[PDB]
Amino acid sequence: VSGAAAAEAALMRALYDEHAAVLWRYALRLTGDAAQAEDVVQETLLRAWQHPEVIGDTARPARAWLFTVARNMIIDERRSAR
Amino acid sequence: QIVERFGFSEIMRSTLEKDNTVGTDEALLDIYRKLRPGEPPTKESAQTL
RNA sequence: CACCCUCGA
DNA sequence: GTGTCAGTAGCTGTCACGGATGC
DNA sequence: GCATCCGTGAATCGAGGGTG
Repeated sequence: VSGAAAAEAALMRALYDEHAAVLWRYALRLTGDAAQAEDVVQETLLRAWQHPEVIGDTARPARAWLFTVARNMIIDERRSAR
Repeated sequence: QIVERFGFSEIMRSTLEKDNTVGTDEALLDIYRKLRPGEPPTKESAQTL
């Protein structure tokens, strides 16, 4: 039924509220740029939504999985971009 | 005890009166949500910082 | 050229 | 592909003034 | 109906030197 297509949203909006405002700070310290951090956060959380094999085991740290996603994306930008 | 220390001044009495929330575990979360907004407020997460 | 510094009437 | 805590620096050491903004 | 707070503005020309 439709309640499930709504449960997807209410599942994301329930991890945003607990992890986006903290993931932002990670990418901030690593970039010193709140604008990129703002971008990186959405990029990461989109991947998270795209990779449900991580949040399903609620009892396991998702935040810990997210930090590495971002930390990798930043350096991907820090390749020979100089 | 706050009234005990700062009672000689009417301005502090009026501050404690005009206060919004009372309770050791209430003002703490108030501080947390004004200092680090957008995060879930845990009693110990605020007690730590 | 963006900023920065020091200076002159 | 990613997976145990995992979390800004910097900063207020300017001021006068008018009017939309807001309690 | 009114105090707060937001946004605006604040001299002119000129020399050299450094870094991102």
